[PDB]
Amino acid sequence: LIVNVINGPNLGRLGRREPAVYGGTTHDELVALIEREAAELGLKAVVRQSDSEAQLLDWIHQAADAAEPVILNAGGLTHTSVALRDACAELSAPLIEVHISNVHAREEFRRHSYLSPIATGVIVGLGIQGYLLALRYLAEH
Amino acid sequence: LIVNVINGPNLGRLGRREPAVYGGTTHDELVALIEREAAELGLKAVVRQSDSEAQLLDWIHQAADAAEPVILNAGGLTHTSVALRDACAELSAPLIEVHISNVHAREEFRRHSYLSPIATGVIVGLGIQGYLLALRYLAEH
Amino acid sequence: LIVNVINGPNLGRLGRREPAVYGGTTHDELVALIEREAAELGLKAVVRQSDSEAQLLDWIHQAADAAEPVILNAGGLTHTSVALRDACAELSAPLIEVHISNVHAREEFRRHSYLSPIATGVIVGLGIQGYLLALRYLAEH
Amino acid sequence: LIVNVINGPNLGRLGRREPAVYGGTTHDELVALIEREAAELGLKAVVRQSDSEAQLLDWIHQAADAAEPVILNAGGLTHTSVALRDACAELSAPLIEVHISNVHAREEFRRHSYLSPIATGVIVGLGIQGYLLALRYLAEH
Amino acid sequence: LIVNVINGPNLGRLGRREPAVYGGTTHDELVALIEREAAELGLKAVVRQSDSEAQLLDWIHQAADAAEPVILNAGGLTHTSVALRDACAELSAPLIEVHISNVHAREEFRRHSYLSPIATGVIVGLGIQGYLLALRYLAEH
Amino acid sequence: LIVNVINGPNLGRLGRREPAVYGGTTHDELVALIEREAAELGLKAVVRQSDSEAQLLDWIHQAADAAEPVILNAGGLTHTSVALRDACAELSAPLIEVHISNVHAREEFRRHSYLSPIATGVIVGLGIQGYLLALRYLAEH
Amino acid sequence: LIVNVINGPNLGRLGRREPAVYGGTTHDELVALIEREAAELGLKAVVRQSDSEAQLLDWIHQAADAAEPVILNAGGLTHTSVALRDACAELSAPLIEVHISNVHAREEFRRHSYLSPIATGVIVGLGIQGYLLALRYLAEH
Amino acid sequence: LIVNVINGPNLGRLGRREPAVYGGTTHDELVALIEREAAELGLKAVVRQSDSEAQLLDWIHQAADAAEPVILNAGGLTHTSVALRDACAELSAPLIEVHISNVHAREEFRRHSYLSPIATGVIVGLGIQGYLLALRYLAEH
Amino acid sequence: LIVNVINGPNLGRLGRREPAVYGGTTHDELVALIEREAAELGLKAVVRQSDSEAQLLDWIHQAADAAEPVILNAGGLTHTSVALRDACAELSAPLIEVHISNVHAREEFRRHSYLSPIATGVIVGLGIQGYLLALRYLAEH
Amino acid sequence: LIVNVINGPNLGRLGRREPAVYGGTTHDELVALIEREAAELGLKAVVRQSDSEAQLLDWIHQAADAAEPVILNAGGLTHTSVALRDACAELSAPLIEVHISNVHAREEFRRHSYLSPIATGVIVGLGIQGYLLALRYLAEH
Amino acid sequence: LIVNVINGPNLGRLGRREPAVYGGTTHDELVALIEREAAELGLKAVVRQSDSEAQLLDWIHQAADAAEPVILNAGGLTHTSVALRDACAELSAPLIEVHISNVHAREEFRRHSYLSPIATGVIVGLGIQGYLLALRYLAEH
Amino acid sequence: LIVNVINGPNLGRLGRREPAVYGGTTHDELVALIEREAAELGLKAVVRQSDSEAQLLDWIHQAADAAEPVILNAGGLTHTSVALRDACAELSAPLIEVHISNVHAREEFRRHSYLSPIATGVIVGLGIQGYLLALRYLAEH
Ligand SMILES: O=C(c1ccccc1)c1cccc(C2=C[C@@](O)(C(=O)O)C[C@@H](O)[C@@H]2O)c1
Ligand SMILES: O=C(c1ccccc1)c1cccc(C2=C[C@@](O)(C(=O)O)C[C@@H](O)[C@@H]2O)c1
Ligand SMILES: O=C(c1ccccc1)c1cccc(C2=C[C@@](O)(C(=O)O)C[C@@H](O)[C@@H]2O)c1
Ligand SMILES: O=C(c1ccccc1)c1cccc(C2=C[C@@](O)(C(=O)O)C[C@@H](O)[C@@H]2O)c1
Ligand SMILES: O=C(c1ccccc1)c1cccc(C2=C[C@@](O)(C(=O)O)C[C@@H](O)[C@@H]2O)c1
Ligand SMILES: O=C(c1ccccc1)c1cccc(C2=C[C@@](O)(C(=O)O)C[C@@H](O)[C@@H]2O)c1
Ligand SMILES: O=C(c1ccccc1)c1cccc(C2=C[C@@](O)(C(=O)O)C[C@@H](O)[C@@H]2O)c1
Ligand SMILES: O=C(c1ccccc1)c1cccc(C2=C[C@@](O)(C(=O)O)C[C@@H](O)[C@@H]2O)c1
Ligand SMILES: O=C(c1ccccc1)c1cccc(C2=C[C@@](O)(C(=O)O)C[C@@H](O)[C@@H]2O)c1
Ligand SMILES: O=C(c1ccccc1)c1cccc(C2=C[C@@](O)(C(=O)O)C[C@@H](O)[C@@H]2O)c1
Ligand SMILES: O=C(c1ccccc1)c1cccc(C2=C[C@@](O)(C(=O)O)C[C@@H](O)[C@@H]2O)c1
Ligand SMILES: O=C(c1ccccc1)c1cccc(C2=C[C@@](O)(C(=O)O)C[C@@H](O)[C@@H]2O)c1
Repeated sequence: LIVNVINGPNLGRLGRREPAVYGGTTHDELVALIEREAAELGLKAVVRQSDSEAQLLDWIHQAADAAEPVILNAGGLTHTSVALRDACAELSAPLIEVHISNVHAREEFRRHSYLSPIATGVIVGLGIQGYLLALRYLAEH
Repeated sequence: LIVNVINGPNLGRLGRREPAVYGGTTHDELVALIEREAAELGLKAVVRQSDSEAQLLDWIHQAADAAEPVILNAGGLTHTSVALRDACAELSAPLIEVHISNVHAREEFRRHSYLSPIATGVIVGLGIQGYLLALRYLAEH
Repeated sequence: LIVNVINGPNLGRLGRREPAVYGGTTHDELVALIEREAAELGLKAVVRQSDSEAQLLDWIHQAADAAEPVILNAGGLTHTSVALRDACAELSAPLIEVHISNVHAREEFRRHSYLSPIATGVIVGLGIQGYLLALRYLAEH
Repeated sequence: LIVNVINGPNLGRLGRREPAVYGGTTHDELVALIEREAAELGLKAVVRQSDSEAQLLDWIHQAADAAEPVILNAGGLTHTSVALRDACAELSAPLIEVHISNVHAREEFRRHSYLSPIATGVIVGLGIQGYLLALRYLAEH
Repeated sequence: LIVNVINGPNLGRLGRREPAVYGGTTHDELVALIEREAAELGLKAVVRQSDSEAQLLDWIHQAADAAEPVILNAGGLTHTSVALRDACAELSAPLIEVHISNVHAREEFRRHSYLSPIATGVIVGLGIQGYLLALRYLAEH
Repeated sequence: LIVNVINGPNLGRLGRREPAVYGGTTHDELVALIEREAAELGLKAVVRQSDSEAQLLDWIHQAADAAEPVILNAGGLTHTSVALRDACAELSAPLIEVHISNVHAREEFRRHSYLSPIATGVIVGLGIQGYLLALRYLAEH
Repeated sequence: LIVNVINGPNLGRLGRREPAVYGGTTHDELVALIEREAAELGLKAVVRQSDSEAQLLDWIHQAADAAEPVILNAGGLTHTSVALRDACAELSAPLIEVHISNVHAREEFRRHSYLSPIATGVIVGLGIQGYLLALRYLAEH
Repeated sequence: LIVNVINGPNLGRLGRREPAVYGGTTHDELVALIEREAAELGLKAVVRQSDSEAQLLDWIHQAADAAEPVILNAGGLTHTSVALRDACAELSAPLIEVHISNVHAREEFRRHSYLSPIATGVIVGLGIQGYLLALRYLAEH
Repeated sequence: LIVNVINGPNLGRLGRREPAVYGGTTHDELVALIEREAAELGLKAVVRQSDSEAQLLDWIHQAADAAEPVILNAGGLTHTSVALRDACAELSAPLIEVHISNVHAREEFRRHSYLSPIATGVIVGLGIQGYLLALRYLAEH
Repeated sequence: LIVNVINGPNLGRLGRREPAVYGGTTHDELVALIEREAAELGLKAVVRQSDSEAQLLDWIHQAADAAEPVILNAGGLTHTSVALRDACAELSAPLIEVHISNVHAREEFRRHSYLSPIATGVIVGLGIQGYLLALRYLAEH
Repeated sequence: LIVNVINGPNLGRLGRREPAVYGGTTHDELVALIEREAAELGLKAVVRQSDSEAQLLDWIHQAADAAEPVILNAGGLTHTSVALRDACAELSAPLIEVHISNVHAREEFRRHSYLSPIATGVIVGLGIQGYLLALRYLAEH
Repeated sequence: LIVNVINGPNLGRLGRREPAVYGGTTHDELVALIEREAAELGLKAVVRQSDSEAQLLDWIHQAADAAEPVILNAGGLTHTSVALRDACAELSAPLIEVHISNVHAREEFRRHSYLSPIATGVIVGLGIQGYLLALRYLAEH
């Protein structure tokens, strides 16, 4: 049983340079945390990241064809992309929206999300652990 | 530590209506799962519901005093009450807002929350499990 | 059959202050008028008023359980309470929204109603007689 | 002892189409149903329908001129016409706005009425019986 | 079968603007062009124009009753009339909204339309040919 | 040297109600005052009234054709009719929006005009005399 | 009987750049024009211009003290100054708002006036002749 | 000469957290401070607080029945409660709304008050003293 | 201690007009009443009024150099001036906003103030005693 | 000769998911279909699809360079890309905006398009035939 | 060639408070620097500052008669004055808008400018040197 | 010092069309100009362009890692991309925003920037030379 964890724009740079606001864990450390929780829960996590929206669409397309669940942090594209939402509307397995930071306590534009109205649910502001809590939801389907 | 699980108005009527949106689990059955799960997490859950504001604020006053964390599902009051936001403002230990349903997939009015801005984080649309996923978060702050 | 007539905040003060707007009948005389009209229609009208939200939710709960009709005039809460709206969402029998003043003739905030969209119907500004017309609609289903 | 009942655009076609919205009754069937109830109340009821605004304003002037109460379902014009409002603001006797369907639970544009702030009162969503209920209000004024 | 082409207020005046917007063909030319083209697709086109909404409702009501397709250019009514839309909604064959100008390059008020949501489709900005294309669409039912 | 004075809906009933806002002059009196004034300015006025949009459409269409100027008091169609604006937009000769009451000092809805932006100029709040002040402007031009 | 005619900021510089929009007439010429015209109406116009809001309010104070009428073209202040509105609100004789150009067919912001709800009437888009028309209104009271 | 000092939700906890924005003073210190000034000014001060909208409404009812004036700091309910407002509207002696914090310097939502438009006057951001400054006002009616 | 009392545009007219709104006290009498109270509270009050924004700024700059407190009634400029706002933001000593009238019971636009979010606090609607209440607060810093 | 057909995000997966909207033809089959119709019109269609914004931009550049007309269905990019619109504005030959679904009959955000204001025309909701009607318009203009 | 540098309100207090974004130079030294660079650029720069709106518009008038160009930091009046905006619209020579601080990273109300839409361009956030870079643009014409 | 000059989508087409809202110069020439100018300043300019959001993010990433400043003209992305802004918030050297045309004199949507709130400063409407003024500022640090 495969779960896709896809991260969009700028999340390769986690831990790097600044914040504070996202944690000091790096993308590589997070990939490794996700795989460890995955195994504990008896699932295979496939974790990916890109700064390219097209690449992101391809990734969601394969999840849709594979009937596979998706934990998604679209990053910036969350509040901006209809193309990405239109792709997610094709998933028939669950979709969990994830935000590292509590997006409801920041700039007002971070409060809109094309993803929320079609996701199974959303997790916001629980640190990197949010990913791990999502996985565990998926583990109970 | 102790953790207070506070349920807002109507939530006493759980799983008698619209099993599709709010679950088939009754309120008692919920007290059950949360308590057990908190035991497994090595915490002690105190799980209470009320149809009344004063009551709610009072319970939140106590958690403040005790410097204990709160999982809050405030029901309809999530969307209307500054009194409750202000009581939750006192808390020095983490606050986690929960909603069984995906509020972003429903009436527009349900997408404004007074708590999201001052909560540590927010779990929406993952059903009943959302309470337990809040617990696991708290188990390591 | 039983027909609940539920009056929300301040409506107990019915009679003192500003007739013209909400007419010269006291609350006690209103109860009398209602039960009378109901009797001549074939119904038993239980008539109740409360300044307390929790109280009003409880009575809706009871009506919901019992599957009886409800005629509601929530006063202030019409414009502000989501908790109350949801409690009425439980009801499987008709729910008539009633206001004595024409709320469309007055301040802007009185023109918004959280109950209107889930009501079977709405009667506004036809004085205390607005209640009696609701009874009559119910007598014929 | 005369009451006027005026239906606007499209109400010629009382279904014809649809169900829980609008009648299963026809316009003729309504005219006669009104006159029955009217007669029963000791009132001559004058029921008229037009798809012409111009023609509706003219009926309204005559009611204005004779100081007779008016029951008005302006259909689409409710939400749109200032001219129809201006004509009605001339009525010295009572004006009751009736909508068959519950307009507050439909598209957003239906939730506005140029008539409501100047009507005596407003009945919404009680079906065809809403005309009859407006008749006995006037029976008492 | 038969196609109804319906033209609203001011469309009689086609040919007194010149220039961009509406073009130099006139309404008589238009009926001839539409009639030739249609019988060349093997349909018969009944093309009608009126400055009066009540007249336009009537002709819709007819199509509703006879179950014919309507190609509609509502002129200024497009932006203002709940009445027209409600009439159009009754139609059971295709309904195609047509605008000669690009209503999207013009005044903001012209950007809005009560017809679009309930139509099969909308052709805009393609000049006169727009009518002819909508016929061709109708040629494949 | 013809001037067209066109009076939209409800203006046929001037005189009786609200003489402190529209004057206590009837329409028949307004006709005489205008004619007598255009006479003395050496113009000929044609003063027409109608409650029908289609009828007004026609009268505007006619001045468009005769290149004759229009003083228009569209009454309630001022705030609602694009069809009306679009017909006036065809005039080559001057067009003057007239309003007897100070619309800016009244309901919010009365403050928007579809005519002002395409008009030569606009007179508001100067009573019946605003009609005659518009004649004087056109005489000087 | 003295009429006051106050011109706000930039109007000192009429004549140079435009018309249409503003005059080809200079402020000096306009003073003479008004003066000649008032004289053959039986009025003495006093005509003043100033870029200083202080200066302008002092003049409005003078006419409030003398109970004299005021024709006002306030320039940019028309859309911005509460201080100018409030000075004018003290006036017991009429106040006519005059704009040379049609403020309704230019930038959105020019369509809003702090002065209009408190004027007797407004005259817009009749060029300089707007001044003389206003005096004529005053001649009749 | 009795003056009622009524405090709303959470205000019982004054002085224990964020002492920089609300009192450094406790609720008891505040009752002491007020009765001292009440006495000093020749009044009686009755100071009650509550977390319950219903209890508060009850007290406004009492003052209203006794034509005693009210100083209200409704806290959270200031922004949310139409109920509370409607009860206050009933008072015949002065209503002075008080806030300890400067509500105009904080979250946007704190800048709406249902009480303000019905109050005699409002004191804000002057600390605990504001109550005492309100008393002196009442001592002069 | 010097306390500066600054009154803005149109304040030179207090007590000739709207005596229910702003009171029957003249500005001279207001000066003498403020000064008097100043002595009672052991301070000097320098009270000045100007219709001129520049003059008002120059005064506020001076209070800032001198590091003296300000009780400001800016009249009109309260809702419109960023210049004034920016001058008051330089005050190192307290700043109290005073309005005579209750600005929240009046026009919509009298609810906005550039001052309030930078004032120490605000007193509204308490009539002339409002300046004196501000004085007393200042007598404790 | 050369007409360009460009399809945006996700339209590679055409025919596959919601046939009732979108249709049952795959992309490959659309290409064939459009090349066929173009040949009968004496045209040559080049039909291209791509999830990448920059790729789509590159293609628009090429037709601008080549003065070729463009028929563009951008999917999600329709409502979000200024970049795409700006590319399209460079074009000198006609631009035709096509949407297979009626975009006015779904979520609100699908009702805004950055392309419509700069397009020659727009066809929406006429299924896959929209591409073909767009071709024929181009063959005639 | 001559160049006009015009500082509006509060700008005579440069260098007092604070650091950013104003930041450190007094207006005296500011004048000295500008004239320096200007000479180096081989220009003649006249640097004037005023708190008076009226005074400001005077200088703008002079510059327009001279056909000199203008660097303008209007301070508060950028956000509020249509008068200032209208006087700048007669400059035949270029008009550069300068802000010392970044208006976009500050309060919402600082983000609107009556000036921007009619300026040649706009320099923001680059501190005191922004004046300096604006000279350079003018240097190159 | 290295300074990165980053151009967004379509800027490759610079100077080829709509000269000069943007173009006289081409993109190649601009690189020439930026470089010569930079060298004369003792700076090294690296100038780069892309129509790809991801490709622009990547170059922003390289500037953050190298603590080099960025001059950015983001094209259409300026108004729409949160990914780009979030990437620019990592930067530790100055970020200057540059637009060739006056964005505030054009379509309403171009008056919005995700980049401005976080940029050191913004230069708009000074044509190509704005890049050169941004170089000069940086040379000052
Ligand atoms: O803004 C940065 C940044 C981080 C470190 C240093 C400098 C800037 C950044 C990077 C990646 C993702 C995200 C983002 C991540 C989120 O999706 C999240 O909270 O998980 C919220 C979303 O709105 C935002 O674009 C932000
Ligand atoms: O509206 C009902 C209802 C219940 C049973 C049958 C029919 C309606 C209801 C009841 C309790 C809580 C809640 C609510 C619970 C939520 O907090 C949630 O999804 O957990 C979302 C919140 O918006 C809502 O008031 C809703
Ligand atoms: O506001 C008063 C009041 C009483 C006495 C004197 C002055 C005002 C009051 C009291 C009870 C119910 C209600 C109300 C009742 C209504 O539901 C109604 O019309 O029945 C309309 C609703 O908007 C309002 O809150 C108002
Ligand atoms: O939509 C139709 C229709 C129904 C069957 C056949 C053809 C059209 C229709 C007709 C008359 C009135 C009305 C309408 C009537 C209402 O005034 C009403 O509820 O009575 C609400 C109002 O918003 C709507 O325009 C609708
Ligand atoms: O404004 C005129 C006019 C006519 C003849 C000469 C000069 C102007 C006019 C006439 C008919 C329809 C229309 C109109 C036609 C449209 O339906 C259309 O684009 O076909 C769009 C709509 O917004 C407008 O009312 C305009
Ligand atoms: O609303 C009435 C009415 C008349 C008498 C008694 C009661 C109401 C009415 C009648 C004719 C024209 C008008 C109107 C007249 C105006 O055009 C005008 O002031 O001339 C302003 C316009 O907004 C309104 O439709 C109103
Ligand atoms: O903006 C200019 C200008 C003049 C010549 C060349 C370029 C600009 C200007 C000057 C005087 C008065 C006025 C003004 C005068 C008006 O009051 C008017 O139309 O009378 C309308 C009002 O919105 C505007 O501020 C504008
Ligand atoms: O939010 C708190 C709090 C207390 C302690 C620690 C942290 C927050 C709180 C408590 C009582 C009243 C109030 C409030 C009281 C106010 O009425 C006031 O300033 O007096 C303004 C109003 O907007 C707010 O709800 C706030
Ligand atoms: O409009 C007059 C007036 C004066 C004397 C007689 C009649 C009217 C006026 C004068 C000074 C201040 C103010 C004003 C005073 C306020 O500052 C206030 O309520 O004190 C509110 C503010 O919005 C308004 O501009 C009004
Ligand atoms: O949203 C989906 C989807 C389809 C089936 C199943 C799940 C999602 C999707 C896919 C491709 C294009 C398009 C779209 C295509 C349209 O351009 C169109 O109607 O052609 C309208 C436009 O707003 C939308 O983005 C949507
Ligand atoms: O607000 C002050 C101040 C000075 C000291 C202490 C506190 C505030 C101030 C002074 C001069 C100009 C300016 C201003 C000038 C600006 O144009 C600018 O950035 O140059 C931005 C503009 O919005 C603001 O009004 C502000
Ligand atoms: O629209 C075109 C175009 C290109 C070539 C020929 C004709 C038009 C275009 C191209 C590049 C950048 C830009 C743009 C450039 C700006 O960033 C700018 O002025 O620097 C303003 C911004 O809003 C717009 O996206 C526009």
